[PDB]
Amino acid sequence: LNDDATFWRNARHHLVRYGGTFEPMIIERAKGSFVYDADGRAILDFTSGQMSAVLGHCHPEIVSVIGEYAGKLDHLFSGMLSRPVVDLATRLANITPPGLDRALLLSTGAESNEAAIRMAKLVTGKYEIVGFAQSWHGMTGAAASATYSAGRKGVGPAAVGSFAIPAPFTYRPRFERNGAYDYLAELDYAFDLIDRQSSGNLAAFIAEPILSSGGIIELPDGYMAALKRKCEARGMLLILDEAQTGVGRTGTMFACQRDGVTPDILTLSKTLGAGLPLAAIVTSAAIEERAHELGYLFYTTHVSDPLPAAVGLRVLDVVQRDGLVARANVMGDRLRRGLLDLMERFDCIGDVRGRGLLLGVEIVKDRRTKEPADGLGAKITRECMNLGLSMNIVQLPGMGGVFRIAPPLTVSEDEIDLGLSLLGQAIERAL
Amino acid sequence: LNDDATFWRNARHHLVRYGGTFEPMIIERAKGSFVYDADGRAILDFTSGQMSAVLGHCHPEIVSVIGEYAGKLDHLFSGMLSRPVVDLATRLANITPPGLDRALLLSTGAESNEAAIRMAKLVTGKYEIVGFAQSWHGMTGAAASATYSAGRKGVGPAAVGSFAIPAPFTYRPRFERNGAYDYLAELDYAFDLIDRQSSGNLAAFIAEPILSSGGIIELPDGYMAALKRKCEARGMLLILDEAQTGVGRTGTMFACQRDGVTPDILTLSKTLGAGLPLAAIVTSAAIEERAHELGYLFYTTHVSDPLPAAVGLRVLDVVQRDGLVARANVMGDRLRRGLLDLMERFDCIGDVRGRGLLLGVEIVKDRRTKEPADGLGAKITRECMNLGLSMNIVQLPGMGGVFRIAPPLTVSEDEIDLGLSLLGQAIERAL
Amino acid sequence: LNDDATFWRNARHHLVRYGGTFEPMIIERAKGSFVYDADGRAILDFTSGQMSAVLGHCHPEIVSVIGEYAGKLDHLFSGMLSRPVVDLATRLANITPPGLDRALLLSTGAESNEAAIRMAKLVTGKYEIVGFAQSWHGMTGAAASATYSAGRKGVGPAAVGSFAIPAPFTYRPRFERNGAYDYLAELDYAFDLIDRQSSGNLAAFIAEPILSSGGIIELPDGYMAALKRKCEARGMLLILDEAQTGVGRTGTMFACQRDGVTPDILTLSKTLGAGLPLAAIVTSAAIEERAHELGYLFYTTHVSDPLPAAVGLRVLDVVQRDGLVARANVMGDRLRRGLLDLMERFDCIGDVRGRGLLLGVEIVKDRRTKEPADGLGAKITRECMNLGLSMNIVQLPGMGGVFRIAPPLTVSEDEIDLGLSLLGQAIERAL
Amino acid sequence: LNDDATFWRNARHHLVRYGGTFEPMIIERAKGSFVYDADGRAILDFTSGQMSAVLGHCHPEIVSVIGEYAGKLDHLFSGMLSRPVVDLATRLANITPPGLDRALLLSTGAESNEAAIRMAKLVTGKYEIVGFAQSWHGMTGAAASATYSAGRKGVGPAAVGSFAIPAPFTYRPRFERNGAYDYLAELDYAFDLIDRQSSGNLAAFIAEPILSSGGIIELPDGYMAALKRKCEARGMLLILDEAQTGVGRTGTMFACQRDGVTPDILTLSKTLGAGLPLAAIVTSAAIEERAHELGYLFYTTHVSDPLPAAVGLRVLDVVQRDGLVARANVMGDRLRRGLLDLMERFDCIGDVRGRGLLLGVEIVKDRRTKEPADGLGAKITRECMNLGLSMNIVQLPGMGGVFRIAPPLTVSEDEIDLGLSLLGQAIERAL
Ligand SMILES: *Cc1c(COP(=O)(O)O)cnc(C)c1O
Ligand SMILES: *Cc1c(COP(=O)(O)O)cnc(C)c1O
Ligand SMILES: *Cc1c(COP(=O)(O)O)cnc(C)c1O
Ligand SMILES: *Cc1c(COP(=O)(O)O)cnc(C)c1O
Ligand SMILES: [Rb+]
Ligand SMILES: [Rb+]
Ligand SMILES: [Rb+]
Ligand SMILES: [Rb+]
Ligand SMILES: [Rb+]
Ligand SMILES: [Rb+]
Ligand SMILES: [Rb+]
Ligand SMILES: [Rb+]
Repeated sequence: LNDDATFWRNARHHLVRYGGTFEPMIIERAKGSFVYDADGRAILDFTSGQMSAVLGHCHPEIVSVIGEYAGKLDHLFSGMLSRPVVDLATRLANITPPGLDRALLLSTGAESNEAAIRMAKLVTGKYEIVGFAQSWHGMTGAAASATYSAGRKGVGPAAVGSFAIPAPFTYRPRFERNGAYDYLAELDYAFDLIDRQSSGNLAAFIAEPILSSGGIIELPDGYMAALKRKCEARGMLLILDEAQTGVGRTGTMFACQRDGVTPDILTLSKTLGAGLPLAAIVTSAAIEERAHELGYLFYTTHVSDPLPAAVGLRVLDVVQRDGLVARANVMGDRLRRGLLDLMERFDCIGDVRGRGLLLGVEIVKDRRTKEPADGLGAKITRECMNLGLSMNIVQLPGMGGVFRIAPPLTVSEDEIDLGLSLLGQAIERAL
Repeated sequence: LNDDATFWRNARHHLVRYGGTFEPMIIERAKGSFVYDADGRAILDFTSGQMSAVLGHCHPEIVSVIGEYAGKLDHLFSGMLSRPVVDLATRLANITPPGLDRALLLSTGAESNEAAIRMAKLVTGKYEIVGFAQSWHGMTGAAASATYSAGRKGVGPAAVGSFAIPAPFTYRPRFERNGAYDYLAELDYAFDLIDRQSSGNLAAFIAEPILSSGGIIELPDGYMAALKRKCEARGMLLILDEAQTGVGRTGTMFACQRDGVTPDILTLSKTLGAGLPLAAIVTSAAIEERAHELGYLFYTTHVSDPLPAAVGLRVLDVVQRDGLVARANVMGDRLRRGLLDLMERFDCIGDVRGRGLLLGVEIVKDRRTKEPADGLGAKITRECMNLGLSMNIVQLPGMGGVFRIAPPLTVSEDEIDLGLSLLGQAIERAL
Repeated sequence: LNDDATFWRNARHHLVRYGGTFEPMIIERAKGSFVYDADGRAILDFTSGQMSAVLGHCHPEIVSVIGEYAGKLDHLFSGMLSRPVVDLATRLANITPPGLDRALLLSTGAESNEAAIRMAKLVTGKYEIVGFAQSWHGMTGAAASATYSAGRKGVGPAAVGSFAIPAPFTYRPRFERNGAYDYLAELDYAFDLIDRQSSGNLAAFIAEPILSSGGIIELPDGYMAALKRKCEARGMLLILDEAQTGVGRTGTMFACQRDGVTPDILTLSKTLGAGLPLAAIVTSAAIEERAHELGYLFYTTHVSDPLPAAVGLRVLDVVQRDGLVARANVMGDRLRRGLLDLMERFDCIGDVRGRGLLLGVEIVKDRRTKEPADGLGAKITRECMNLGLSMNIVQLPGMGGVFRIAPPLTVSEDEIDLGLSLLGQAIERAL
Repeated sequence: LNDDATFWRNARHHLVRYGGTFEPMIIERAKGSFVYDADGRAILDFTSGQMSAVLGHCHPEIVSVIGEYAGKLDHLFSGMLSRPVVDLATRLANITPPGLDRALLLSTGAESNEAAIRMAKLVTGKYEIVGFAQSWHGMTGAAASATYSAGRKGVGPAAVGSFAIPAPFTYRPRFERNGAYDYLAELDYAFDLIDRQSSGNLAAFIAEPILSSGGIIELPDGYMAALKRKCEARGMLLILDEAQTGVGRTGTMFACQRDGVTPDILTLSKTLGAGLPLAAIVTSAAIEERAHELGYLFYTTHVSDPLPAAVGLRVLDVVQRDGLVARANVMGDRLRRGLLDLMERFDCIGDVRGRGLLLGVEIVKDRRTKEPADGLGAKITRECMNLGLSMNIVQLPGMGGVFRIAPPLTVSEDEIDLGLSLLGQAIERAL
């Protein structure tokens, strides 16, 4: 049983609580799209873990690679270069758009956003950062100052020069220009305000192409392009955080490829590592050159470490061969349609959005009012669990709870249909 | 050859420069205390990589463990608990001193210091942090605000409430109380100043037991104890950063065990992972309880991930069995004596300090004046390389260049004597 | 002549330039609504100096009072109390609304706003201040951090916790709620944003009832009342800056009396001193009590100084007897109608707003587009001068230049008609 | 009686408490070196009010001048120039040292320091300010961030970039260089620390030549000169706050004349106004030129106002003719010797320091230990009052209470001897 009293004793006495609440089970092993409890029960992993397991759990190629390297090249002194590093950096250069040339290999998502934000502050000579009011960029220092979806209170003052703008949200429009939702004019209205408060030191803007934690909020048409143009006019860099969206998850290698807007700095994470701690920043030669002349510094213990780099190369080799970026669109369409059927069935589902395998279902009390369904989401989530479907819900102010759906890129037709079922039952039994 | 033009082409075109300068070689494989270039040449790794490879490179047990886990349990959703995590947390509870009860498993050194600093700001209700003027705590946001050895200019303003005090330095004493170096009175003098600038929100103090980047600066006798008492009187927490010192490196499990002063939060990193990206924070139940009631949040992608935790448990199992903490003292004494012989031989060596396998040699122009030897250090370092000894030098203002010596805990008698030789030759041929 | 070369020599060699540009004349003497140059030429003072000379220049009663006191009671030690001080404090208590009980007598406008902002930060235990994006609160430290109409760039970072919201502007509406300008919904939209960025330390809001520097922008109907309610809900104080509006200028003793919303702290200045350096803050006993228990401190050289207090009492005695608050409405209506006639005559006049003797004329290229008239304003201002009418124009982004009209409360029917003429001629001859 | 119950009622109900405690008396009139209560009792004003009444109270020339101007030229629009202003600016240029060329006329002490600090931040392009740990520069925003003697807690965070250094204190030496108090080495030690924390944006240093609030702490020999040199090396401006020291009070026009070190910006206040609200900043043409090109702005209601300027010119004309700067040295020597006699008599007096008519007596328990006399100071102060001597005591941490003695420059031989007596009696009757 998952009930092992010694286990839970030790967990209650020696683990620090960092947010949420531990599942009441012991994960014993994982494979593909499933995780197994102590009882042998398979739970269908519909969130790719913490939105990272792009190739699923324990993908045979990742196992080989970790193998070949653990006993060959593990960790090196920060100044020593090695093959996996140079190959990964190069590979990233070729698959990202033209304009993205040099990478820096690191460990976490927030570490990558910090490195990005520090290079832009160096390069520009300024320090003000702007982000969306429902963003998620990390727990560490600067990543946490541009984060607005959560953890903003009780921990002291934020970094100086921190500003936020509202994210364009179609589901629940708020800004209106002559009859309809004018997200571009909201953008201009927002920027006018920033401009009025800036002390003259705008340095960059970080943006998620799709706000994950913020409730799977997809940036509307023509938005990025217009955002990039606001940055251009002020001398600001545009950092795109593709931590949940890069590596095929939305039907393109990088979400920035859809819109056709290449950022100044692109940050990768979750999906790059496929479950491991790997991360990177990709930038243009021009910026890198400039950062180098001014003395840019981002030295860590794990920057350029063989193992991880080696893993990341494989992730990309697999994605490439197996053409998982296309699977993402196909499977992605399969999951979406089903979701919409569910919607036909139940009034609680108020919206289904996202792209490829990065979908979002917004639970609501009633479509007309579009009133948030208080605790119905927790029910659904509890029910899912009992049936063996691991989901995740995010809940923000003025919104209904949103389920984040992000199955592996390697999900099967069956697994998809399965989850779609469990989801149905859980919802049925929850009202 | 290490000369492979395609390699270097790609490295020159696609890598971001983050500090220092890449070695002009290609590391092909690593094992034990050596790294091998493209030519098959073995370079004796006298810095344990980036001061992490406590068990050396590719330690057979670490290879097994990475193996058993890559294909079993890799990465899980942040709320799911698993065995390696609970066992590691528990193990840490038992080996750290009484008073340290609950841990939080993470990925990097700076991530761990951030989590520590955020919990202290939560717990206390304040935000001012004090650190040494020659500290190294990380590149990320808050870790970078308490860092003073480097990267402090050109990247904007630091976090609000940042203060520093001078570290006690015996080698080059500066504060004098009636005839001699009064480090305790320096401490009091320093704290009076802080107290005069504080806005009334002192929350914590981060301190390295031995300042690594700051030139292997060991905190003198009775210092910690007195520091802890300054914190106690003001309501401040004491966070000890044992990133380079924990896990036996100085002859004790944790350096804090020597002085007999248990901190409020203890942070681990480099040596915990033994080369991998693992890190943690260890705290008292009382603080954890309190942080939990106030809503403490430190959610990342890799917090509580099977693989890494699993690795870390092994590191500690090995250390424990092979009694590497004692080897550290024995080998540690062997290296030290030799270093002192060198000192007899050459006038440039102005000081040899540190503890166990975490030694420091301070190059100087002449013992009397104790004048820093300008670029002689670079010579020595260049010469070492040619002979196959990988060393590392740090150079700060008002100091001579300091070689950081930190061979693996598994170093042999031979390897030690060998390095000691190469070191001699390199120094001989450099003047 | 005003041309005196020795004069201008000395002025060019020894005066620091602080903004704008010195008039090319020497004011030799002043009386009533006029100032006289070196040539004896009378210039009709249509701005009451720097919007302060509520009783005009050299009002016989102010001359007596300054007389009786200069040789009797001048300046005292900050702890010594005297009659003029206690009487002024009391008088202010009786004429301000119920709820405003205790005053603090000071010297300048920005000094008063600082004292207000520091008491609110003390009282609340927080530090975030919110103000309008086109506000003017002063040059000193905190007053300057809540100022947004100007001087915001090139002088370093602003105080931490500084935020701004757009002021409701009817002339050039920007926020739209279903067909029309919804200033209340703009308010809510604005506050949602603040709420999203706050670190949980909102302490107060400073607001001008009518934004003077911001282009005579009158806060629309039901606005204050709704603003006060936003503050109430968050635990924030409301500080009203009646520096240009208090003391009858808008047809009420205090502008806050119109709306019927009493602030938490009310700040007075310009009009209180009638040209001298006097200022004050008026607060509720409850807040004062509380500030006192927590150790509130605002000690200056001139706090509670006989002379000034004495002057201020007279200003108020005169206003009261001569019923200048009513004259303000009557004369105020006379000036307004004329202004509107002008408007009929010339297309450049795009709007005439304000209240009582605190009017604003917005120069524009053409009513339809409502395009700002580039430099036509400077013409008009130059022409006025030549004809002997002293005016003042403010020009902000996205607006046309606005003439601030604020003649003394003692202005005559004739003087008004006169100015109205000169104004006509100047405008006629300027296009 | 001073007891008038209506008075005290009104004072208890309508005055805001700003620090200290009101004297329990009603000052009815003042003249020369005395203030008179309601009972007609003359109290000898030994603090020149709030250290401002350099010519005493109600000096016949100041009365004429206030007279000639109140009914002639009072307050003008900020862009209009007038004679008293240009003459005052010029006069200041001629009497200050070579190198100080252009002035800006304002109202208060803290307003002047703000204007100074904002010009240095503009001119340099940086924002860090350094001051002494026992300084007093004002209550307003930036003046308050460089103030360290008091009001530093409970009102939120200070301005970013605020640092302090210890003031050189001979009475209670703390830094020691080989046997003795090495204030210059303290200076260097201090600056090394600043340098280690600076983010690379040091802009200026504000310093009082003699720390008044800090306990009449005179900057030791060769100090200023060395301070100025520390600023020179870093690109920092030196602002001297001569608010209590300028205008002859220490035996020179300006204290900076003693040391022979001309500052970059000199700030005047208290003594310039002689009791009124006048203040100014004096700077070099080079800085002014530069500030002007970059858009320097310091526009207030009272900048360049006839009345005050007019007063200030007279203050200086009187000082000049009556040769009060010399009287200051003569009377100054008379008061000092007497003080020292007192010292012979009573063991409580532990030190008598200062210069000219700006003296300080440090009450202590016993000369050997130099232990601060707890509440003996309050006794002495209470006793003085009863005898009719108005004194003032400041009390800081680690110090004994210090009496600030600063009689008018016009004090008579008799008045001096008188005070010296009362002082004796008060001290006698207090132990
Ligand atoms: C997960 C995530 C991060 C941070 O990654 P970590 O590994 O947790 O530091 C940053 N940004 C976004 C948008 C993320 O989704
Ligand atoms: C290496 C180090 C760190 C940071 O570890 P990273 O993995 O680089 O983030 C922090 N503190 C000390 C004292 C270190 O030596
Ligand atoms: C003029 C003014 C002030 C400042 O008064 P000063 O005497 O210049 O410091 C502050 N607020 C408003 C709204 C003003 O119009
Ligand atoms: C009194 C004083 C001030 C401030 O003058 P205020 O008129 O109170 O603003 C500033 N600095 C020093 C050194 C002072 O003594
Ligand atoms: Rb590395
Ligand atoms: Rb590219
Ligand atoms: Rb995890
Ligand atoms: Rb323990
Ligand atoms: Rb006073
Ligand atoms: Rb009232
Ligand atoms: Rb003026
Ligand atoms: Rb001069």
